[PDB]
Amino acid sequence: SMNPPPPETSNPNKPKRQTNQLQYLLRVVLKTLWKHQFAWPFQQPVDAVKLNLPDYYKIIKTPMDMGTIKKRLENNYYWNAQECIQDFNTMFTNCYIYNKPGDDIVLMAEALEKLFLQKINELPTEE
Ligand SMILES: Nc1nc(-c2cc(Br)cc3ccoc23)c2nc[nH]c2n1
Repeated sequence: SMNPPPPETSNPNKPKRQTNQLQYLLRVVLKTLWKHQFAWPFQQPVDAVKLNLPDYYKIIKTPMDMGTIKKRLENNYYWNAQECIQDFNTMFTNCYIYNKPGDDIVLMAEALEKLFLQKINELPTEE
């Protein structure tokens, strides 16, 4: 029933890079999903106490959300595109694992995921 600490968004000894792919992940991918009418349940970590989801963190062991991804991108937390891409996939997958097929939250994740795929399809070549 209690909330874990959020995922890490700062770590001084973690290696990191600023790259055209990671810039595309922020400027195009994150920006496009963030603005969407279904973005709101995905803009911060799930609060299991406020939402009354006491099982959430007994089921979801690698939590992820766009608030976390946004801070990672803004704070140049990543080494490569694939790390960031994995965070999005974890976010969508957790939603489908926890929630009941057909629930509104699943339909919202599905709309964001469709856009995500369309945008990562055009991930630019590394420079
Ligand atoms: N059942 C459920 N609710 C939510 C969810 C619902 C509501 Br109202 C507001 C917020 C803000 C973070 O989370 C929210 C989820 N966000 C991601 N997966 C979620 N699964």
